[PDB]
Amino acid sequence: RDGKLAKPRQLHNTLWGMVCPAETPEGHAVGLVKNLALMAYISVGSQPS
Amino acid sequence: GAKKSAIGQRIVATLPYIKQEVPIIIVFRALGFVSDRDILEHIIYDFED
Amino acid sequence: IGDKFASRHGQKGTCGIQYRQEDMPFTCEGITPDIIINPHAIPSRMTIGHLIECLQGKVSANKGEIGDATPFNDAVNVQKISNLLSDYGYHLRGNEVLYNGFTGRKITSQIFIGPTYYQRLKHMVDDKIHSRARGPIQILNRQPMEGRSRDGGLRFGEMERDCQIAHGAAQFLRERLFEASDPYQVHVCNLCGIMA
Amino acid sequence: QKRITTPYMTKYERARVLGTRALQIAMCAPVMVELEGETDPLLIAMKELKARKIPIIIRRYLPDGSYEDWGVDELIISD
Amino acid sequence: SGLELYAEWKKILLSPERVHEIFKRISDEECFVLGMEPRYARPEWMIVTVLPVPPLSVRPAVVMQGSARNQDDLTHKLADIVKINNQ
Amino acid sequence: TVINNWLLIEGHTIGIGDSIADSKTYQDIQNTIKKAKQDVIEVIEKAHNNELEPTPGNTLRQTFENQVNRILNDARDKTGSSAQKSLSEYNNFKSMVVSGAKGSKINISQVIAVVGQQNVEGKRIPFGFKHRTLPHFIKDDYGPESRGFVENSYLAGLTPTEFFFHAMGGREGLIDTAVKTAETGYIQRRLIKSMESVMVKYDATVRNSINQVVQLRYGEDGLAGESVEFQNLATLKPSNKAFEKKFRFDYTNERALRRTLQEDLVKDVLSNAHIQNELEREFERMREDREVLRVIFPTGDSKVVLPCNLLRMIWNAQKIFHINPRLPSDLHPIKVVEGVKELSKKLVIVNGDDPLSRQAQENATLLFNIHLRSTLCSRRMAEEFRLSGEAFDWLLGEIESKFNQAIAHPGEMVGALAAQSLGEPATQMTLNTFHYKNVTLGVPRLKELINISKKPKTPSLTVFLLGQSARDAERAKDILCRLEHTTLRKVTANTAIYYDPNPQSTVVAEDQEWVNVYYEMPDFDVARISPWLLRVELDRKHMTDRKLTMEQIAEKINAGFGDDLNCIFNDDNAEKLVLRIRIMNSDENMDDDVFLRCIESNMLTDMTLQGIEQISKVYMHLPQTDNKKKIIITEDGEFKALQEWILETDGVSLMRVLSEKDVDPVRTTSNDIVEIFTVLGIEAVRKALERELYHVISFDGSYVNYRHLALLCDTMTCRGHLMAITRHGVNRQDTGPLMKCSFEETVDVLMEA
Amino acid sequence: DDEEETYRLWKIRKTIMQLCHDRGYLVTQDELDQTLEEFKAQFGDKPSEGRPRRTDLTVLVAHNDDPTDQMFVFFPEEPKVGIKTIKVYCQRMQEENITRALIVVQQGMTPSAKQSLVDMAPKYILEQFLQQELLINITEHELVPEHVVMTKEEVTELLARYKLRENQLPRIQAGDPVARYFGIKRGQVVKIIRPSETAGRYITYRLVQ
Amino acid sequence: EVAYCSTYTHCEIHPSMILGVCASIIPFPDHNQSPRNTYQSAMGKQAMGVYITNFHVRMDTLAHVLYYPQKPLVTTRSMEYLRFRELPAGINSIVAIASYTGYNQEDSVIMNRSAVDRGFFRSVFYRSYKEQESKKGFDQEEVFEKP
Ligand SMILES: [Zn+2]
Repeated sequence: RDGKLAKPRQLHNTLWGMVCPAETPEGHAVGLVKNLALMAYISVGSQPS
Repeated sequence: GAKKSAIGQRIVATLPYIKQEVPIIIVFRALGFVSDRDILEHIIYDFED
Repeated sequence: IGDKFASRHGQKGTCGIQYRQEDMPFTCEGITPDIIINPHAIPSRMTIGHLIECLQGKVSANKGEIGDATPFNDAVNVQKISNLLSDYGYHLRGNEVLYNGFTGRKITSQIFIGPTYYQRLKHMVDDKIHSRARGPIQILNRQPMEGRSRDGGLRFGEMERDCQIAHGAAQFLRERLFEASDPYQVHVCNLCGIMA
Repeated sequence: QKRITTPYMTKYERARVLGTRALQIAMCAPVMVELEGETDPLLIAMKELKARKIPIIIRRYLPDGSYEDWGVDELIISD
Repeated sequence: SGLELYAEWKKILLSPERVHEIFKRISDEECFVLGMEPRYARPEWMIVTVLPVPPLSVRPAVVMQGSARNQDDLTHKLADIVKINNQ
Repeated sequence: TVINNWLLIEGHTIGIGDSIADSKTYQDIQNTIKKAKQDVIEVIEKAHNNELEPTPGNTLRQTFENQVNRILNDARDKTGSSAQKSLSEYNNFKSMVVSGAKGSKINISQVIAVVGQQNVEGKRIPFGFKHRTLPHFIKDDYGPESRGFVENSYLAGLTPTEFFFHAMGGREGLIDTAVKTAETGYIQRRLIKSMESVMVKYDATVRNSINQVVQLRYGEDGLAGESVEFQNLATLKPSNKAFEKKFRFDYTNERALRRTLQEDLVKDVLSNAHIQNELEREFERMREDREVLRVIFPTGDSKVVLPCNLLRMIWNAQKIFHINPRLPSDLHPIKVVEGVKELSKKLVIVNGDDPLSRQAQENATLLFNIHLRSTLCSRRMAEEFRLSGEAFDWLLGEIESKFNQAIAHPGEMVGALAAQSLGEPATQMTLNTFHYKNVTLGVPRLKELINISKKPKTPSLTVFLLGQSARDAERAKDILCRLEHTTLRKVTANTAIYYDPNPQSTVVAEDQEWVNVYYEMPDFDVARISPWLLRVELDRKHMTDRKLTMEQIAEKINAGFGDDLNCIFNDDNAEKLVLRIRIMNSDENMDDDVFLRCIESNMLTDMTLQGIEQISKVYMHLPQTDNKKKIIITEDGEFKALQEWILETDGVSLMRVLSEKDVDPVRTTSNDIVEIFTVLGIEAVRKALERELYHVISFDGSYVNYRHLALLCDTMTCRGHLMAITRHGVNRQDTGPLMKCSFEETVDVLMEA
Repeated sequence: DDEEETYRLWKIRKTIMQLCHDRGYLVTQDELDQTLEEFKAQFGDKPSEGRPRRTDLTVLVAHNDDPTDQMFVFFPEEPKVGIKTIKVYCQRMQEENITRALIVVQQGMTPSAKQSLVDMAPKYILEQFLQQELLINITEHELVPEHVVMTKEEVTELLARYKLRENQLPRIQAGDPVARYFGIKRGQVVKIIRPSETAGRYITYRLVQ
Repeated sequence: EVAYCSTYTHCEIHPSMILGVCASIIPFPDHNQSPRNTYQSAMGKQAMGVYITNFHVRMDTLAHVLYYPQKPLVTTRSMEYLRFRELPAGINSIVAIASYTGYNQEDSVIMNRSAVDRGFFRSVFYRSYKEQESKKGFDQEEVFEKP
């Protein structure tokens, strides 16, 4: 949490529907706990053969 | 800049399970491909630039 | 009096007094408001969506249908929702004329009233309240501990041990720090400073 | 003697005195001005200060080590 | 080294008793020169011969509500020394 | 209670009815927004066509930004003007702002106008997706709305693209609320240990625990800061002609005196020179006073925080005694002059008869006293206030009661109180002052001051140009570069090591023409010529600013390695200014080619063509603000500001920087404390730190009375060495073991004790 | 430039004189005001290939109050400093029989030489100022308050009024630039008088250690 | 039209599905300030309401049901997806933005004693307590009995 800089917490533009922008906790965990948007779907994993 | 010998801007590669940093050409040679030409085309594909 | 209640638009507020139906502002058809949120809170924070849902809920209540407020519906500019409210007979923009309950005289400015969803936060005063006086003490260090009733008191930490020096109040500091937490008298030898 | 200290009472000596005089009255001490419908030790004693009559003398130790000793009557009531 | 000091002019661990003896011979004036004040501090006083045992209060006995008397941990240290010291 | 009852009979309520606006304004605002889209599109084409010009001391990309940010910022404000104008006298939003209880003029704008540009890190939402800001836009898009401007107002609602941007813009605020929360007690908790026990001991010497005198009289004036209010001095600013005209009590007009004063005094004032002399000496004392004040407050501020407010008191007195201002006076003018002296003898911060204790009282109250003399002066009292005798008496008495009562109370913990008072704004200031080059302020800068860590984010020394040079940038610019460090890399155009066995070999003919001139007098070429030699090209555009001369380059290159390097300058007129440098001809008379490659690198790096090495960048801004304009007392006796170039530079080397000619060595100071101690001494550090803290608590608009400022800036610089006062800095201290058992070494210090 | 060296030297000397007038050594206002062109006329166009000799800038003056005590400024012609050269000056001083003297070391000195200056600890006290430092009159810079010095007698009176043991007084270390410029020594109180806004002039007396 | 582009490969299903399972309970989020919406998702992690429908057999510590949870009159279209007309977390209140006696200043709501008496926001605070019989002692048994 306490790296002096706050690079990761700032919302990067690549969270367009990947993460809900509004939902961020307030405290020592600011912008380091994010919640998924309603339609995301993390890949389960396949074999590329 | 310090010293680092006459050579400067040297590509250098840390690797897994080593002690001191290893010069890159050496690692390539050690994997093999001793011919200095082979090492060059394996990195820079076109010699035109 | 004290329990947090909060709307869906970011405004959180504990109750300050409760009053009975008779001594509360009343509409001219008898509709006394069950919650009277302050006007000052909305400006600086700009939740001008709480006031739009206040208008739409009134439109929805008189037209009997759940009113949709999808983030972007295009069929809900503030004006279009308002013109529907006007037919039912209210001020196109939500205001209604209320009358002071205690005196009966019409409050000059027309109060904005309406229906808005309110969520009752879990936090309650009973959980928060703590009080202590001659309370249970830990025998090993003789400084206050906690038994039943939340009798573990607050702590005079260094920050508040320092406003007291600034105010210049030594005796409160001596009382809060010594008398209040660990008052002991020990008999000491004078020639040697060892205990007796 | 040579009093070098200010004539006026200090903001904090009007507090320890009002309080000290009060523990005396509560403990049954004699009073030094008329008290009418008044049973509260601080009100009985804040009244005495108004009249410059409390029985106490204030040892203002100077920084070097000498105790100048002004008395309630001489000190000017700052309030 | 760790708990023992060995002196080589011939290299031997230094006896606490012997070092205690040396400090017993130590001059008060020299101790004042050393900077220690003799009245409240003596080099001879420094070596430990009698272990102060703190009073029962500083090492209280926690009976956990009638289960039994769990001994305070510090008591354990005092206890081992006694068993070993006696033997 | 009464105004709450009035709210019951009237009420206040904000409603959607107040966030809607008249169609004229709703369309009028659109037209201003349409213009932005048009104008921004002009900037894009002008740059897209390369027509756009570069700007002084700025990169082209930055210029696009400086220009686009201008067009967008006006648009928020202009659409801002039309919106506020429409709200009536009943709009609820407006009443809350005008009262000041809640809301802001910008808030009203965001709810009826244009939310305005959204930004992250003091820029526009950055390209995060390769060359785009969100997927929907096409690549390389510099459109204002796409980059971050959220044109839609809150009532209209934000399109999905802008909603995301607005969130990014808020995230930084929620990231700040957490950075602000932790530093809440950091500064005071450390400082209080250092100002733990300064008290105003009974003889007023503010003294620490050992009884050492940190400040001789509290705050230098002896007045505790609660009863002191800001007043206008009234004599420093006025012109010399005025100073006589306003205060003088001329005994010449007679008729004027007739209207102003009762006749009985009138004849005597004409009659007694002794009365008249006091008046002339009186004005004379003030003439002397203006002179002292002019130096004491040099810039021209007239605001002081001196004690009892004479102006209000005169007014109050006018009412209590019911003076009527249209009729003649009863106060003998002389009564005033003696009366003022009588007050002056009575008000005493210090009370010692001997000299050394009589000098100090004069020093301490010089400002208040000069004010008493200016405000209560008779010419003025007789004319402007027209007070009467019974009333003058209440006034002198009252000034004395307040002044005597303002003295600080002995036994006050002034030290502990000062540390907390400074801490409150320390929390208020911004996280790093990127925005309001970069200035570091807030709790990070306040930290650099609390524990003296030399390294700063922006070590910088302002430079005040000595004189004639500042008026004309041409002299200024050369000096500006003269200080700046420059080396071959900056002016180098190209380097080479072609092999030339003989001078006439001349692998390149262009070199041959002047090579022939060198070959015409090939002195020492007889020893040899490098078979392989280095040829160096440079570009005049870089050279021109430096106003560099090849001869200079040549002498210095020669001056260093030695004759081992030999070069002949190319013709200056020749566009391809080149330096052909070869190793010592006797050396030609380890491989030289390889030696040259190393030589080239070292040479390129350490040329030190001109200027002190550490300073790396100099920016020059003429100061539009009155903050640093040279302010001179003019011949007629006036304060006026002269606009003169000032050179702000990074790095710190005061000795040489001050050493350089035309750098006024009187007003040029570092922004860094360590440098000041080393070259100007501890006493300068004490005046400098006050300036450093004052800059920090001025950005807010906050005020802290000087009293608190001096004590932190004197306790710290007290034992003679700057002391870090972070827990580590004062961790070493003169304290009893119980006091030094206060910090983690409790077991160890005591055993030693 | 050689002309630059003249410019630099003129200035170094110019301030050097002022120090003495301030330190209480007797100096003519004319000498303090000698203009650079006058300096050129007096000493020559350039030390290098010119009349200035890097020597003769050296001067001896005595307190305006007392002619018996004199101080000799020595600008070593040698840019680097060798102790023997100082010893030569020391011998010159032994003849002068005046203890006070100063050395304008141009750049650097043998470490042994510095100890050697301490070696004559109470003999012919001499002080070293780096040439660079003397270029600018620190006492005229804005942040520097106008330090003044006190006689031993005044020190006693000050202690009495405030009943202060000297250790309690605020402390200024001798090495600091201002002290050397006023030639301070341990145990001597230099008062500092400064304008301050709340009052007017607050004069803070600081002892040295 | 004068298209920003003509090569669009993919178009989004509805843009209001870029918001999660607790900012979809908020209507008009764009109209409100963004920090206020974040604060409200935090407040939602606080509001009570019926937890799950087997409240009667579950027995967790600290669980509060509410007497009359009501579906909101103004509903975001995507609330249905998250079972909210089955497990609502509050009651529509005739709220009235006004300044009355003063007790409503600084984020304080006045409230009707009569309505909190007809059931508005009545709740039960279940708190489970568990004691385990221990036979740790060789002879020590924590049996269950009426002392
Ligand atoms: Zn004893």
